[PDB]
Amino acid sequence: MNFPTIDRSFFAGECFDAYRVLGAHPCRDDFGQEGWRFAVWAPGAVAVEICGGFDGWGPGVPMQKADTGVWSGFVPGLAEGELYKYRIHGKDGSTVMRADPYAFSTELRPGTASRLARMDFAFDDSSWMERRDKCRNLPLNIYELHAGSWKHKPNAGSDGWYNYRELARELIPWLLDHRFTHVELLPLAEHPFDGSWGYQTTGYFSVTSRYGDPADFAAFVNACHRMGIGVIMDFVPVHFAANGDALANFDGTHLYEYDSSEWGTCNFNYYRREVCSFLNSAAALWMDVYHCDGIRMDAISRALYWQGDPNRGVNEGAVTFLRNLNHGLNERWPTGIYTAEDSTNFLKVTAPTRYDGIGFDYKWDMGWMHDTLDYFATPFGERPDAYHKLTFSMQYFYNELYLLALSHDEVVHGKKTIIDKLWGTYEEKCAQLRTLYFYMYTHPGKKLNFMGNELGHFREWDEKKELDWGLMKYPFHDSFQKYFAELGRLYATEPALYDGEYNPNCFEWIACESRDEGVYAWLRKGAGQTILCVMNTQNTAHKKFPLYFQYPCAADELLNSEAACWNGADRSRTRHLHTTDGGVYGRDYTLSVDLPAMGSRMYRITPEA
Repeated sequence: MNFPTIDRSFFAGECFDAYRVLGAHPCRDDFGQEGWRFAVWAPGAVAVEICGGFDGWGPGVPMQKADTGVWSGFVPGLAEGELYKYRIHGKDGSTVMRADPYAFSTELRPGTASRLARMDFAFDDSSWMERRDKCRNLPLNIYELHAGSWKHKPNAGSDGWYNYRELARELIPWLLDHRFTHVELLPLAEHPFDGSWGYQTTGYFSVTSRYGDPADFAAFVNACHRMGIGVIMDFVPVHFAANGDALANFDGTHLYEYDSSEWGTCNFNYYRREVCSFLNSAAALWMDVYHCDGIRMDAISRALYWQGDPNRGVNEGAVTFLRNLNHGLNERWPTGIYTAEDSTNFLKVTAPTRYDGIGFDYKWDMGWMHDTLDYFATPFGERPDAYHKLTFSMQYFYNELYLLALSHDEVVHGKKTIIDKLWGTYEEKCAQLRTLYFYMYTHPGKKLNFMGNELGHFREWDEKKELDWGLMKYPFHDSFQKYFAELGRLYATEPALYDGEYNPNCFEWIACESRDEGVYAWLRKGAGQTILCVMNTQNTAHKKFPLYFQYPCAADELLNSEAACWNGADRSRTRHLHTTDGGVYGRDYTLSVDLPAMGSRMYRITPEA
């Protein structure tokens, strides 16, 4: 066997395809005998054996160590799906049997044995790829989903899980109906504990066997693309699960982790070049092998800053790693979408690396999420003083390419679901929920929502359960999901809303000082078209609320969040309005609008020439 040697870029932290050499791969030896070759980076190990069923889990096959610290070996005759592990004899005298860190397939948890798998999948999505776009000036309406707890098989937890293929068949119609453009999957890298949701990773290259085999996931992505839906993979580059037989103490030294923090994890050492290559290659896997359309990176602030705190200092190794990661991802897949968040606002997350940014495409607007939910949690009587809690977001909005996210992290651990966070009666919570999402879809910036948000779910998310689909037997919830679909439709089809979101010239306040009434109004002006958006956050109606315009115009209603069809309380009939002459200085025209309690309205504006 002439074993392939990994590119020198690996040791430079610049390798994005390390999994083409490392791991287990089909090949022929020098005598033309079919088998599998194995390669594992373990520079401090004194010995490594390939172990598996082939010799009844005995001594296995000794690997040979290159002066690079990469061990290689070959086993003839093995079939796809056969189990293997590495027995690692560590620098410290330890002996540990481990999953291949570059496993492509792993037995169903709790087992960690690696499985021989081919990684050459059939796709027919080349035209999808040619059309692909970061969506700066297109709708980006992301459905965040955990693959094990969206919908379960009829009857049945586990085994009652759909296979990836079956999941695609069930999910795609729901996405299309609600005009979600992309699904963002919680991490599918292999992980031992269902309740980590994928955020405590052991198998970075091993798409989780919970929902089937590698080809099954590839088929899921292929199916999405056929129907015009993108797939974003959640990724965990800050830390890994601390299991003693996974990545920690890998070669009997602190290899992947620092020589010297979140519970049950270890932090990756970005000053270790081969660790950078590992992570580069783990992100790239999703784009390359599985044809994903983007990467969302979890908890990046914990990497950017020592101990996650800018006051403790910037981790320049982390910054350089992330810059290089985004650079290489863009070099290979420029129309992929790469996102993160950083609520510290210390570094420029979405600015180009050239201008000292980190080079992400979008940043979740954590401030928008917190401030908006704080506001709608406030008793009506206290809202006048808290009025500018909502206007504040547009003061900083253009500082980053912000994405408005209501994610899985906000509907767990006693924090309450979105609707349950809101102040008031059942009916008032329901009315405000309609207005909240009106605001979400008509505030500039791309969108992300965790599964259940569109149902007006009351029960917090539990990965052991599916969504409460039975909620749609109730008028509120059924009408709410239709309302959510209508927001998606307007967002996807109206240039005023999706085009020029990041252009300050496309946003204009109309009413932003109406503290007593709790009324906010603004124009969205994408592509030279105009939509007026107006929301009432008080629990009383406003009659003929005046909105001052610089020009005379007609207004045709596109949406009324309190309409009967959304289970709302308004039964008004008038949809076509026009300004009257006279307003205020500089704005000599008034558009008078009736606002139902807690209600929002959207109008197409046609200037009178």
